[PDB]
Amino acid sequence: GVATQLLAAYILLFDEYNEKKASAQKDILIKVLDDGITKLNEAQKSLLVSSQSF
Amino acid sequence: VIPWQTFDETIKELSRFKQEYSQAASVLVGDIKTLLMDSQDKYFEATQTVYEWC
Repeated sequence: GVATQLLAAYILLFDEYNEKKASAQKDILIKVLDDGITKLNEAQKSLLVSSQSF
Repeated sequence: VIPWQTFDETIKELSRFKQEYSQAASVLVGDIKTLLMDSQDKYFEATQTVYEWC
């Protein structure tokens, strides 16, 4: 839910090249992707342990 | 003239054979089924991880 709105904001605000919010945008993208990948990997491993439990 | 005691004791030993062997067998069969499902899960995880990298 957060990811899809952040990326839409990226497409909308950077249709063109604004140089001012260029540097902040890379930080935002790095932060959200480094969060989400960790989230997904932990969820998959938890689901695997839950599957093995039976 | 009807050795019914000996008859019954024979039946006891005969049944006791099959009791012991069913007892010994089904546990190990269940162990096999467990290992089969575990190897399946490991396989699924490994293949999934490879595919997601590729």
